[PDB]
Amino acid sequence: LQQSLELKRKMLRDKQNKKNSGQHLPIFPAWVYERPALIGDFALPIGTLPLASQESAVVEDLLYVLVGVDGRYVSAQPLAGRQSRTFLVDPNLDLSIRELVHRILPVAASYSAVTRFIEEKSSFEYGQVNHALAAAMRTLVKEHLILVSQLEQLHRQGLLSLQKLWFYIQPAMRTMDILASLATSVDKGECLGGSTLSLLHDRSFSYTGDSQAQELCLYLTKAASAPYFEVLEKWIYRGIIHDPYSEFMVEEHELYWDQRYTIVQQQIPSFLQKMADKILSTGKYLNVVRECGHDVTCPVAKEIIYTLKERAYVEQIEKAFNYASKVLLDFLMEEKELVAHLRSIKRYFLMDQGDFFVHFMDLAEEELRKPVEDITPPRLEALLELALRMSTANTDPFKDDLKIDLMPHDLITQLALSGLEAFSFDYIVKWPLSLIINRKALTRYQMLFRHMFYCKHVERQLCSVWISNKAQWFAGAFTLRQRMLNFVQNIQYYMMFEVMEPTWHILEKNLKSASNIDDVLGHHTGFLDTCLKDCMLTNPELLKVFSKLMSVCVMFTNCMQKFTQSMKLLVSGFEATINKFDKNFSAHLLDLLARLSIYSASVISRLDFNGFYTERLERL
Amino acid sequence: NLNAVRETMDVLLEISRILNTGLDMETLSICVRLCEQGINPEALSSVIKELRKATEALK
Amino acid sequence: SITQLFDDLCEALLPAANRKRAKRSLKKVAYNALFTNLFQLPARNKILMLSFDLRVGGLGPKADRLEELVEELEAVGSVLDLLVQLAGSGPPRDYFLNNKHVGRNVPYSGYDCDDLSVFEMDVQSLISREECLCHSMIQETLQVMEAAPGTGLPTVGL
Repeated sequence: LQQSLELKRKMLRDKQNKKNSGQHLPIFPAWVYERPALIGDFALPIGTLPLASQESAVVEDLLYVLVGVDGRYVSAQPLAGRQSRTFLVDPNLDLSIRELVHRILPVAASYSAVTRFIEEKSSFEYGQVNHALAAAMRTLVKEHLILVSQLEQLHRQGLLSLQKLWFYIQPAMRTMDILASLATSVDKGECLGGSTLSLLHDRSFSYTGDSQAQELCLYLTKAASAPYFEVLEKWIYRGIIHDPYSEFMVEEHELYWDQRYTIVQQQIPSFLQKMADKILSTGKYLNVVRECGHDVTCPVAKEIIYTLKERAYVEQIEKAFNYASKVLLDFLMEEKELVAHLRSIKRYFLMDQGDFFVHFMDLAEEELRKPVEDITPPRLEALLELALRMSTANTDPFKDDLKIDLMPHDLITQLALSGLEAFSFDYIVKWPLSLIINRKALTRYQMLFRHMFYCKHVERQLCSVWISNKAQWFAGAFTLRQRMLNFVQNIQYYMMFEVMEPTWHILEKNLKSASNIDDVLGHHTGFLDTCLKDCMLTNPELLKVFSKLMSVCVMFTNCMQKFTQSMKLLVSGFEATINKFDKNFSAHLLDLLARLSIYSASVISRLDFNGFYTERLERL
Repeated sequence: NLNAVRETMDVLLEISRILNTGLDMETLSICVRLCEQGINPEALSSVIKELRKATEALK
Repeated sequence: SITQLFDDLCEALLPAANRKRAKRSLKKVAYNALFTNLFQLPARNKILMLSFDLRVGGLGPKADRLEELVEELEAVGSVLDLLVQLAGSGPPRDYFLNNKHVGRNVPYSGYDCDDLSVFEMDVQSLISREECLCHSMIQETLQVMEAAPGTGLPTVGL
């Protein structure tokens, strides 16, 4: 077979470029290929003889034709680019015998396409799976030669003719034909790793109603499953793979915790194709927990053997799946804690302190008023570390993660400007917890902090102007302020006691009921996405009614007042702008309330507690 | 004691080999752990021979 | 449990190559023979009684070693009590005996011809063993080369 040299070269180069886990695998010596005498396959006129001499001569040469031995009155013609041998009988053969000979010739034809696999297609370039296929096809060819020798001994005693040979070879063309069918389909087309094992789960289902050939196909694939089982006896129980023969579904990549081990589509056997997702996960958890300083072994482990259409060997795989993702979870939650880490995220992004922020707001009010790049970051880190130590919060050790973070935007960092709207936090995370929480979650926590900041921020503005007037018998500003104040404290009651704190409380129970890393990743993404969507950020307009309400609140309190511009702290000119702001405020308030009503609740349900400005006009 | 019971396990091997008992290292470990419970060994001598008979009954 | 160690005894003494129904029947065999004796002299003295038959059959240093080990194991009592009951049913140069060329001030006894003749027998048993292998390798294969075809292979059953 001339193709084989090209096949070895292409195979070797294909293996080598993908991963450098092993190179320069041995090419078997040249004299192996050059001799056709290391491979199992490479007179007188018969026309005037008596009939019985003809039958005895032809059975004699046919027994040579069954092996790679030249016949006495027949020869083997050279093959071509063709596969199986044809043979060249002697002219003037009998027309009775010629038909019977072509019934016996299929044994030699089913022997030609057997030894060419064994005597070549077993080497390292071909993978580590053509090895054991030529290591249980060799025993059968040994059996073939055994049978041929036992026949020859009877032929020497005058006890063989064509008819006894014809009876004898029906076991040798109901069995060797199965091999000569399987061999020329495994060889044609690259069958490496799981693709062979799918073809032998297809051709061990081709015989389930014969029962003669079914056991034989099960025997062939029970030897071909053994090196795959060898690789499966590492990956499930350790993180260790070497495998430069790429016979396995998981491939070692030479480059972290999701970019190293990856399923390959044509390296999956058919009877584990349903279980293909569990294999990679169960294997990956053991290696990545050793990446964070832990054991890698799976002390529940057994040895694995194939069975046609019955399962006991995809069973122990589930018992290591019931160890790996449960020892990694139990590693994370109590060692290098995710509970205290999440609470230290809660303390600032969900703004669990009211103390630390009012300290911060008083200390930084002048700097918060100034625009960005008119700010002093080293002074603000000192003031933050002061205001933190003054408050309750000093007890967690992860308080140091806070640094000064500028994000000059007006929520155009969506999932010049002022210092209040360019304040965020960057939080450092550890390598074990980086596996779950990453840049996306941190971005969403930052955006949530940005939305909550304005609600915290406008409250200081109301309280300052509220105390500064108290003059003591005036009520012109005290109506617009009271309406806006009731609104901006009820938004603040709704959001935390509804949108944030109960579901954070639910999530901290749900994580203790998880069993997979996938499970934790479900619960966390549910909370983080839906609660941020629940607060007023989602629309294509992104709910500008909220921002314009906050804008007229701040414009009323500070931009137009400046605490009656230190007039005593005239023509009631300041009261007319209160009236104009108040009409604009009624418009914005109704726009937000009607928008929340029209989309398919509780902030409307409690703001309008007994018919409190619930009707002034209504849509449609 | 953990030093002593590895050395006594090693010397215990030789007198099981030269007395021509059926035990190898694995079955010696099984039998030393089994006698540690408190079983009479003259009883164990019969169940080992009955296992080795009925094993040959299959093959 | 103790009845679980009897399953591990069945596991070592039967390897795997069916093979899920034989082990429960062997577990029954392990249980059924233990309790018939239970319904119905020191320890090292029997060791001396077995070293005696060794010395009767020649082979001096083996008896001298067997007595050497029980002397220091008394200087685990129930496990050697099992070995004396499992005895004899399992699987089983030097130039200072009849070579007087080495040593320091070698013993003077005149010459030897009566143990030097049993120094060839020490090799003659090896020469008689390594020919019995080649008698048992030519026999197992002449049992294949000569037969009516396919009575040692199940290929006629396919």
